[PDB]
Amino acid sequence: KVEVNLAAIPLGKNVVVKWQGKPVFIRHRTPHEIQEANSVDMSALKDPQTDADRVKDPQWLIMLGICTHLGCVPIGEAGDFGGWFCPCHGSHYDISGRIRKGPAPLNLEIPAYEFDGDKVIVG
Amino acid sequence: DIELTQTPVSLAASLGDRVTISCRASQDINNFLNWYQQKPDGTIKLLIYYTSRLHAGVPSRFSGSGSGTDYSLTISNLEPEDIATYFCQHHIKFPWTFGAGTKLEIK
Amino acid sequence: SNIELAFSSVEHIMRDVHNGYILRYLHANGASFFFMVMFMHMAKGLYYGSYRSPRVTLWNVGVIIFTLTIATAFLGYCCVYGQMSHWGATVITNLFSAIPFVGNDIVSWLWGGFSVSNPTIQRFFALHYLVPFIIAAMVIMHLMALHIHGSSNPLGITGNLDRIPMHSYFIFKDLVTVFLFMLILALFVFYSPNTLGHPDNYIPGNPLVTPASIVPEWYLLPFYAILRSIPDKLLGVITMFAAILVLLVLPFTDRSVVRGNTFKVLSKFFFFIFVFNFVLLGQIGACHVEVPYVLMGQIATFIYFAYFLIIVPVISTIENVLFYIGRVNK
Amino acid sequence: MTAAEHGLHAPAYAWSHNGPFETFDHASIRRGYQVYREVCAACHSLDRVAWRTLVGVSHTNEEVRNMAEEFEYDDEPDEQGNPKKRPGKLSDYIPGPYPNEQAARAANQGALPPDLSLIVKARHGGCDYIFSLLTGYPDEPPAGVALPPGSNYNPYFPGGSIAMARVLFDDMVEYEDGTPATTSQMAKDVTTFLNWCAE
Amino acid sequence: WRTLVGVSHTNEEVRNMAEEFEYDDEPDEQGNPKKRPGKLSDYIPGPYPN
Amino acid sequence: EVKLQESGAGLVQPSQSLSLTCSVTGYSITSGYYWNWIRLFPGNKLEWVGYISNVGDNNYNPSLKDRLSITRDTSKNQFFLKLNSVTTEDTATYYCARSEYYSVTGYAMDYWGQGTTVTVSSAWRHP
Amino acid sequence: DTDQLEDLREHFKNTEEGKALVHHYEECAERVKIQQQQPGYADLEHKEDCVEEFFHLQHYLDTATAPRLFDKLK
Ligand code: HEC
Ligand SMILES: C/C=C(C)/C=C/C=C/C(OC)[C@@H](C)[C@H](OC)[C@@H](C)CCc1oc2c(O)c(OC)cc(OC)c2c(=O)c1C
Ligand code: FES
Repeated sequence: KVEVNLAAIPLGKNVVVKWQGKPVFIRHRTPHEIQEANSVDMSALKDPQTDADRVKDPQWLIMLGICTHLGCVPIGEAGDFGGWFCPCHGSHYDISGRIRKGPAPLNLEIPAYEFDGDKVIVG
Repeated sequence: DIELTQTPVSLAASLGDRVTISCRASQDINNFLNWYQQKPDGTIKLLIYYTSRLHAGVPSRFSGSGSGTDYSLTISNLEPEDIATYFCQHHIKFPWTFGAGTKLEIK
Repeated sequence: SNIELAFSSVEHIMRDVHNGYILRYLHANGASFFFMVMFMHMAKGLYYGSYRSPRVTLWNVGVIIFTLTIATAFLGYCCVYGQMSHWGATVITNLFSAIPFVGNDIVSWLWGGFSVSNPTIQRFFALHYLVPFIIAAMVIMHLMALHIHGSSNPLGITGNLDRIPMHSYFIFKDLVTVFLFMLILALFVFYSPNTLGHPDNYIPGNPLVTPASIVPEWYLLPFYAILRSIPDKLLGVITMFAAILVLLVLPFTDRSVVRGNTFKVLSKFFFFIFVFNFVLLGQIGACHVEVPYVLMGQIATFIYFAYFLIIVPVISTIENVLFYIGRVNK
Repeated sequence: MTAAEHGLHAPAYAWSHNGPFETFDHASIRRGYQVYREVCAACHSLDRVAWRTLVGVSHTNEEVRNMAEEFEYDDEPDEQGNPKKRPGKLSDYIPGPYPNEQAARAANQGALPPDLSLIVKARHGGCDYIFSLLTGYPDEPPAGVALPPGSNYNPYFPGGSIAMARVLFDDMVEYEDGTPATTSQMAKDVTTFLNWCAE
Repeated sequence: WRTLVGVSHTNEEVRNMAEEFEYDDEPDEQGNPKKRPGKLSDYIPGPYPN
Repeated sequence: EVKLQESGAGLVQPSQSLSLTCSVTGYSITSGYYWNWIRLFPGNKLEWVGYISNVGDNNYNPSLKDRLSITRDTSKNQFFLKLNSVTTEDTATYYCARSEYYSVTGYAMDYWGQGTTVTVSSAWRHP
Repeated sequence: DTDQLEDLREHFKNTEEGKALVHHYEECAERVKIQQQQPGYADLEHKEDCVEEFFHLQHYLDTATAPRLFDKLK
């Protein structure tokens, strides 16, 4: 179970932490990133999901940095959707962590977590 | 049906100075309070959500604070297109209710 | 094999063990030469139709050895536990998460944990030691299957009319290539030990960062490329494995009435088209997933499979007829 | 992939060790050690290099023994089990500047200085890339380059944004052998030492 | 500790016996060694450090 | 991006129905969050009329709750408003908006419509 | 003493190819400086950078200096 100091995380930045051996992604999303996340038609997603279904608080994108294709860790602030790009087989992720282009079949996974002030307890 | 009480109502100021509007609830709304801006032409935009959260495109010179029953919509410099009507709504329970509206005029 | 000690024990071999570097560079480069030669050995046969006639079982055993060698090789590559190691370990085991129901279960079974960690690297060394001995066994069968019919020859016809003992001819002829082989392997081991490798592997493996420079070992590239060329997860792995299994089809699609390419104009042509296509495939693999390359990779993948399934049978039938009408005046 | 992402291709400088018959220039090695110790060693570990390895390579048995005794390593607890330090010896390895990764990341604004022990082999270009990097720092990033605060522009580094800043400046080191310690002369020397360290 | 659970004591009882001892934890932001209360995945601490 | 166009009867005689249409583009009514309607009285008071979700569920303001009816055309991608039996009281300028919901931040109408001003008059107009 | 790589970068910055290359680079920087003042540069998602041209320049000098530099060094 892990505790991350959210108060530390600046705005347009990504943070990687270890949880049970797998890396957890946490981005303190900008208002533009938040809008861009919630302003995308489902028809353009092979794995449909509203950014609301994925994030609990639109300011924090929390997920598992495990590419759903063959398991690589996607690179931050990269790709053709201003999200993440998996260098392994060329998969593209948006600022919601949803799968856009590439072999990856599912949007990045949303782990279990809750907030407790200026910190989030993942796990 | 909770109701907000906007005050100061239809106030004015200069061409570059901070202002402070405020809403007050009859019941308790936690932090569920948004702030909208209605332009002269008739356009209605979103400025702030959940007490402090800034929407996309709203200048950083727009603050927001408070909790429970007392809130606020601050500004840094009304220069220039800040001249508009500023409402406020809650959403802790249906039906949602807005404020009286606070007009802004450049004297 | 201990994950915390793995990478360093390898450096200990390089830095402290006497001739340790010679041992490591020989093993690593010997691994690549194994493939350069294996590919040639496979090609010669594919050309001279050695997979035909009574030698099918011979060819089929050989295909198993190919699948096994690739496996042994990947198990060993993981033991260094460098960045490439870790991620190779990851991706490849995940290839099985494609299996519909039991998928993830097979994967975590292999890992022996939530992900590639100590259990994975230690059982992988264990297995890297074991398979070689199986390959060895598999080789003796390849030999037994060879021994009942003997080798073929470039003419593709029977060699029963003019035989010469293995000893004092082929024992000495073999010596020539043995030396030639050692000479080139020495050039790499001593003067260019790391040219055939990947620099990322000199950085200790890290579970939170896949390097943007990740690329498979040079001998795996063509297959890597074929998988990347299919935008579906499952089809990607089915097609890739198929690209290996398709070699078993060859004795049935080659409709020619004569063995080998020595006297076939259209076959010799299309053979080299396949060879280079294969190289292009491996080249696309080392490339990025970018516009002209994706489509290229797809056209080539088509060609690859289309070679065994369409070209060969279609071409050979035509050559059979061509050979006939060109001299029949009934 | 954009030229900038790949990073500028480091040219090929005529190293004195490039060549099937060429050995490293040990004198250059020796100088490089000094450059590492006085300039790099404040942020970069050299974990895989034990002291005994410099002896007969770049320094003397006496020299190395001295350098080692300038650091303290843990010895076995005394008679009563209390921990106790000890002056380093040849059998030990060159000590890094940080006690852990967090301390290291803290001292460099979140970044983490890679251990230089195999950097020459862990990169493309090796000697050439390493060298071109140390020197490649322009005084101003090309027009239009939005550079993250705490970052520095270097063209040879993939992506252009490296967390390490320029550290090599003229005469910032007094070479014991007399050699004019120019920024490119120092760069040449560490790189040759780093190459040795790795190979 | 966990090996007692379901053999001689209960999950709670063990968690409680474990937490009475401190074990080394990952250093904080600035790399300062800090302690932590024991957990089920740990091994019964000995009385002497060496 | 997202766009909302308001169209319809800009003047209605009392004892009749008020039908306004809201056409959306760049997002599907079925895909998203919530689709609301609100009116702006000259007295400068905003009233929340009601919505229709991306599923198809209604939730109207207790006031108008028994006169209005909000429906939608998935095919044309546009939700409607139909306020039965209008009076000079209902004269205001209506807006259609999309409001999201996030567990922690609640609601917020982010994307608004142009704004159609309807007038309840006894006057005449060519249909 | 003046650094040997700088002395050479300077001599080669002032050759025909050198001056041509720096010109194309400077004509670019000058083109960007303008954009930055212009109405809403902060919001444009098209912003031009002069890396490509800085690379052609830098590359050229590398080609010129690299095989020479080490003769001047010890
Ligand atoms: C602390 C002030 C440093 C000094 C002194 C030196 N280096 Fe460094 N180095 C430092 C950091 C913060 C980093 C990481 C930057 C990143 O974005 O990863 C580095 C990195 C390097 C590297 C590798 C960079 C790479 O290719 O990924 C090299 C090749 C390197 N440093 C070499 C180097 C040498 C030889 C130094 C002394 C002359 C030296 N560094 C000093 C921080 C600091
Ligand atoms: C105990 C044994 C176990 C669990 C399983 C082993 C058997 C599997 C194989 O066949 C034998 C396997 C080697 C495969 O065969 C289809 C090869 C062609 C490899 C194909 C392969 O390699 C990669 C690689 O090396 C990488 O390095 C970093 C990275 C890679 O992507 C990032 C790949 C990759 O994407 C593929 C498809
Ligand atoms: S692992 Fe990300 S695309 Fe294959």
